[PDB]
Amino acid sequence: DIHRKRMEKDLNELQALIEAHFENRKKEEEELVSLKDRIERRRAERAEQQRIRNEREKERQNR
Amino acid sequence: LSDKLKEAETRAEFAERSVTKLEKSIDDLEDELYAQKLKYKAISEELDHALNDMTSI
Amino acid sequence: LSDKLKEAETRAEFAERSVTKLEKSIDDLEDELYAQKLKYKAISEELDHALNDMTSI
Repeated sequence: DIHRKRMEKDLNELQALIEAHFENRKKEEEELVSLKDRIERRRAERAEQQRIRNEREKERQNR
Repeated sequence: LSDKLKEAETRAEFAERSVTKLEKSIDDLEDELYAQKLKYKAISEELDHALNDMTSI
Repeated sequence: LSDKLKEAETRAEFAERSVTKLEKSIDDLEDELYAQKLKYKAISEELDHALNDMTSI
């Protein structure tokens, strides 16, 4: 009785554990995608900032 | 008025230099933060492969 | 000179606003990175604990 229980629990718990890790892995994948998207948009934001700095330099030269 | 104008010019020169240094520091800190995040997620992927083989046991 | 002084004061105020905004931006980025780095360090320490648990077998 005890041994059969031990195997039943070990199998079903192993399946639950694998599902839990897959859920964590997919969440990490979504965070990775968002991380790359943020890398590209930070690049765009830095481009906008340097353009704004150039505009400010022109304004400073104009006066 | 010339004294006031010169004072204003120095004040803004200081503020502008502060602007440029703060923007550079912000860019650098963002680079560091997201590089560190990438390293964290890479070791996460290593743990993913490690657990997959461990289940393969 | 009055016109020039008014223009100078307006641009100096603009630069002051800019430095203030950049200071808030850097403070926020720094806090976000502190949290992420603490997460990474916790992950590493827990991994070391796991490694000693597997070596304990």
